[PDB]
Amino acid sequence: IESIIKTATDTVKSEINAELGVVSLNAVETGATSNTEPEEAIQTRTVINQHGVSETLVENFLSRAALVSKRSFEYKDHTSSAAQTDKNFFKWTINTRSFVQLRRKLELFTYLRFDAEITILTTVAVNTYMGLPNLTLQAMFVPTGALTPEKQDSFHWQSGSNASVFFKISDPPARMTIPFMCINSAYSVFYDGFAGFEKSGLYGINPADTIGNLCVRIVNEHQPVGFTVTVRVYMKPKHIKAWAPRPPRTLPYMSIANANYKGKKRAPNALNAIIGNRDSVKTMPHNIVT
Amino acid sequence: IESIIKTATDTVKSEINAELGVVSLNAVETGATSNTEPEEAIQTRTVINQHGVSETLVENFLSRAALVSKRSFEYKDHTSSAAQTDKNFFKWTINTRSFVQLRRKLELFTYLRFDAEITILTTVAVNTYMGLPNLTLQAMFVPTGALTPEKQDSFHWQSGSNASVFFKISDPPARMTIPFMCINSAYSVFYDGFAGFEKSGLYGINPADTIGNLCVRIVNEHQPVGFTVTVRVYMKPKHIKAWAPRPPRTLPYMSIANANYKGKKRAPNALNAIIGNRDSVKTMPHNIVT
Amino acid sequence: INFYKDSYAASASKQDFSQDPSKFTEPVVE
Amino acid sequence: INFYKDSYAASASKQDFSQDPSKFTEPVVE
Amino acid sequence: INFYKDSYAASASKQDFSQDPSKFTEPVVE
Amino acid sequence: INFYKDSYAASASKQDFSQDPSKFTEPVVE
Amino acid sequence: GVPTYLLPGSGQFLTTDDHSSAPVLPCFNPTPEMHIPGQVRNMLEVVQVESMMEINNTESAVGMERLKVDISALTDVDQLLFNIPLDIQLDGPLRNTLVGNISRYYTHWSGSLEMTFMFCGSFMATGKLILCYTPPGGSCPTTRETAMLGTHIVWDFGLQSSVTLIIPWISGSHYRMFNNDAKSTNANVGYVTCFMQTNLIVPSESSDTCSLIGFIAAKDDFSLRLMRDSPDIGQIDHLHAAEAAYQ
Amino acid sequence: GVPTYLLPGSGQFLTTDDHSSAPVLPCFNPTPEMHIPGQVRNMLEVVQVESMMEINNTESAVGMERLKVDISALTDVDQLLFNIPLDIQLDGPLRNTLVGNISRYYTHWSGSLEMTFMFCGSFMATGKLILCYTPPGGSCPTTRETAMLGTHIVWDFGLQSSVTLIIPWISGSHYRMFNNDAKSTNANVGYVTCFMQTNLIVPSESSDTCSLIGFIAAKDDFSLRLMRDSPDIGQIDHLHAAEAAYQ
Ligand SMILES: CC(=O)N[C@@H]1[C@@H](O)[C@H](O[C@@H]2O[C@H](CO[C@]3(C(=O)O)C[C@H](O)[C@@H](NC(C)=O)[C@H]([C@H](O)[C@H](O)CO)O3)[C@H](O)[C@H](O)[C@H]2O)[C@@H](CO)O[C@H]1O
Ligand SMILES: CC(=O)N[C@@H]1[C@@H](O)[C@H](O[C@@H]2O[C@H](CO[C@]3(C(=O)O)C[C@H](O)[C@@H](NC(C)=O)[C@H]([C@H](O)[C@H](O)CO)O3)[C@H](O)[C@H](O)[C@H]2O)[C@@H](CO)O[C@H]1O
Repeated sequence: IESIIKTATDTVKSEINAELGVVSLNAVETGATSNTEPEEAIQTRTVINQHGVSETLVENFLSRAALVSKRSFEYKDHTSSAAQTDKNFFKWTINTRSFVQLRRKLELFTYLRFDAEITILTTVAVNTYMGLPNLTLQAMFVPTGALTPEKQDSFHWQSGSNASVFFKISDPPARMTIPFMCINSAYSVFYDGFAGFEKSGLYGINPADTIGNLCVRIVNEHQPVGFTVTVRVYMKPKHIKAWAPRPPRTLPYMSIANANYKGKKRAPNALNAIIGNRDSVKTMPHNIVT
Repeated sequence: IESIIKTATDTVKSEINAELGVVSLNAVETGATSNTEPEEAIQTRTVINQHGVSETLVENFLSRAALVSKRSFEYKDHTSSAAQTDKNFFKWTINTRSFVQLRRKLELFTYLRFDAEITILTTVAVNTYMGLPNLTLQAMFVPTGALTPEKQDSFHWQSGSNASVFFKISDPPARMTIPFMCINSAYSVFYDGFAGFEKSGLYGINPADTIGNLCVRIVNEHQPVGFTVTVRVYMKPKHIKAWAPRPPRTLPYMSIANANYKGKKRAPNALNAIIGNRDSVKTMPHNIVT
Repeated sequence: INFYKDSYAASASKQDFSQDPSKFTEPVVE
Repeated sequence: INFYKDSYAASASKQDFSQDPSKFTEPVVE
Repeated sequence: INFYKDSYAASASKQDFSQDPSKFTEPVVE
Repeated sequence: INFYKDSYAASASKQDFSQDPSKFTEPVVE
Repeated sequence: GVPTYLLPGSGQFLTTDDHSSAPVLPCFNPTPEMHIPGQVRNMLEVVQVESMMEINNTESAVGMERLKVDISALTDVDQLLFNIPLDIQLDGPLRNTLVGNISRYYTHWSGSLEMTFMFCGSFMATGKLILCYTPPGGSCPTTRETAMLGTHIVWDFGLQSSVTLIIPWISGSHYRMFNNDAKSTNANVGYVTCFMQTNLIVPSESSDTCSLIGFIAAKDDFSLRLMRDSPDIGQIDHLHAAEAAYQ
Repeated sequence: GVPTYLLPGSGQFLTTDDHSSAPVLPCFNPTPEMHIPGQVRNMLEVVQVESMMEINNTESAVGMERLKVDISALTDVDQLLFNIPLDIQLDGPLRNTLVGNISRYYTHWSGSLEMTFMFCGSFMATGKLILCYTPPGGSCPTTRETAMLGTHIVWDFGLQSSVTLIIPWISGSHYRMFNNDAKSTNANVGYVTCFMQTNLIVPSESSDTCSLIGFIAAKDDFSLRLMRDSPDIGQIDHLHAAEAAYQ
């Protein structure tokens, strides 16, 4: 029965039981957890328990601002740079899967509905030193699959209808709230299927669950010297509803595209040994020596 | 009897006493302080005493922001530096015992319950001069014993669940309130025992009373020149409850790990002479010459 | 405090203390 | 003034003028 | 919120949900 | 809005719509 | 205008701050909330679900063999079968549990634990075990007459596939803390041991070795404080295809 | 938005400011307050507890010998035994007292002091002392007939192990201040002297030299203003193991 819980439950005092009838012995096979109370197992005292439960609220457990993107690029003249390089601008398809602390926390659930509070920290380093330029950056939110700019002075940066944020390095970090955007009532943290009508689509990736694109340029023309500009994107989920909890990820993540697994070479978190080994089942690992 | 005291007490006028019965002579041996009033000792006047007592409130006496940590490190390229050096980042186990003004004030009590308001001042000096970079720093709060980062670009700085504060040198100092965190209802300022079940643990140190860790990096990649970056951490206790006052520390502190004592070589504050010497007990040290 | 016109813009809602752990601990029928 | 959601975040509480010095000056029973 | 003396200075007025699509979809008389 | 103690410190007073143009257009007596 | 002054902490980005921020999409209407089964509002709901202990965290126990304890018929009495270390903040048989993994996002914890053991022999397999919780202090008890002086349940698994050993919250402090020190008086919960109370006694056509699956959950007096990054996941590189998000 | 302007003092960190600041741990529930004995809400509670004066702050008085004054039988009358300097803000017999150490966190002080002397001879030891407080102005009185013109108590320590000399607050100003000038009219409290009122008269099997332990407390008219760093502790280095907090 659903109830409001702000503190952990009190313990009632209990006495000696010696009864022939009603049971510390439950039924595992029903899939139910043991409802055996400590009052029924040992002889207890009354404890008025004032321990709050608010820090394990799913809103508090997930509304931590976590690093989701970290991109360095050269801020310089890119007349003669490679066609792979971020030429004063990068684009980033927003995902929660590239950094494993946020990834494992969000993958504790099957479905998540949250607004995405996006914080953008920019740091700059000179590639001799003459000082750091207070550069203006543009972060433009582009939807999944939509047109992203192809150069720094692209006419896609005009943002007639795309939301752009302009921000300076000397400023506080740029901060935007992206709404809950999904075409569904929740994001699918795990998607058991293909999101395409042919059989060649990607498994596990529903583009409904992709927030969108951060297209981040430097608005400034290049300086006579080069700079390395590191953009860090932080996401805080908020107004979070979470559904269907899952086993946590035990093995190391291999990719962001899937739930592929290798494990570590030895215990802990190996394919065939998640917990580190002890010598025997009757060996106590941190036995007090007296 | 407990009472609200906002001003010092008034003096009532008194007259000549010549009484055979009730007593200026008390009982020291009971451990009680003399309750002899000035009305009972001399012949007094009426004084309406309007002197406030608010500056000796324990909240005011202890909610001064005091220097608790002061760490300089080189902000430079650390490809070829020693493995002892802070390589653009330091960690600090939060203690109140490294700086003796705050240490003696907090060690005036046996038990303290306070929230820790943490203020972080960062100063930078060039190691010729080209200007000071407005650097971004990360201060990440890590619990006692938990994993702290091992390099500057560690993936532990992503802060999926650790609280991190990002702050710039041009900004006002970073300021966070750390709550009262102890597993007990107060911190033990002094801990007469071992906090481990074997007999090899540290005496006097209860890790329940350790606030946590400040892991402070520079978020910026290194510049072509080197900088000395001094981080000063300030702690203001607040919402303070204090229990069981103690004799103040008289001898100089030797360590932060214990209450070991040496004294100074001569009086004052020597092992066998806390107060500076006078010639005799009937020698007045600052006698008015007329 | 929220001076934005969208309700999703607001701060986090750390106020929902309703629990129903029995949908995971007792998902049985009898 | 406090716009934070945690009560420990607030400013210092310099308002407690209750004293009981007799628990240190007269800790005797008679 | 608007502390300017001109009413045009205010933020955008995203509150007009009145529609009359029939002036474009049914501009007929019978 | 004015948080200064002097009344001359305030913003401009663009609210006086009283006109008497007849003291310039009809300064005649009959 | 308004006379203001900036405080210390102005312009900082604390990752745990709680503020409204600018809507990137004005007048966006989110998709209507649909009822989805299994909503979690508080992580203590997950932590109260019993999940398999890896008591057989030994070498040669490979994969799924680690989630059961094989008990055999013994020819000596009062014999120790297995023991379980009890610090849920540490690595051990409790770590990859629902109570263990959620607790290692936290530092401080309070509250009782329940251990449920399911006997998975045959119907014809009979026997009695004693499951002892020893509060901390000294070494782990190795004989039965030493361990039954603590909290214990005696379990006939004749008709009864399961019992619960409540590990009651018996601590000096309101919370126990992780500090990477297993032997700390602020950390150590004590011990769970299992002994042959009688003997595993099977007939000739039952399998002579039977298995126990152990579970652990938290009770509803359980609490978790001081949220930290989990030591259970980590990276020293970028993952595969993470660069493809920039392309 | 709101038209604002920054005042002088914007962005400063005053170490005595009083503001709310950002919670590092949202929804942290602190450990429940338990009643602990001996709560101090105001430092004047400590300052009213009598504590030993180090009146014998001389050389050859080693350690604990400094906390008692040995009185002997004398063969001249009206003789001076000891004197006490009275500025609680200075170094002297009052400094390492509970009233002295807390006052030296402050600059300004008002209020009466009490001096309690415990006679620690034998039961058979008899005698009368006169404990004189002299308000400031001139030199410390050296003869008994000069000192008894001030505030005094005459104490027979025959059956009476203790008396109290109230040093009443007699000052021109509301407060007395420390300025590192002992002879200042804003600082100097005057003198406490002790004289043989009769003689320490012991029998042959009592110890012929007897000790006095002197105490000082503050009264409840006592006040302290202007909080400063204490001159009683200091450092010119980092302490031992302080570097280990960075490792
Ligand atoms: C730090 C300390 O006081 N003692 C160290 C020993 O604990 C260590 O022995 C190894 O400890 C391992 C601990 O298990 C975890 C953990 O920290 O909880 C389990 C985590 O899931 C795992 N995390 C990931 C991402 O895989 C974590 C990780 O492997 C380690 O932090 C990597 O160092 O380990 C485990 O039980 C091992 O089986 C055990 O041998 C010894 C090394 O023998 O070093 C001590 O410093
Ligand atoms: C400054 C002034 O006007 N006169 C100086 C004399 O006072 C000084 O004579 C010495 O004074 C010493 C003062 O005692 C303290 C104090 O300042 O109150 C006692 C403190 O507890 C002690 N602090 C610590 C951390 O140990 C402090 C400290 O030792 C001094 O500041 C260090 O200089 O001293 C004390 O009574 C001495 O016994 C007395 O000789 C003379 C030197 O003879 O110098 C004058 O400038």
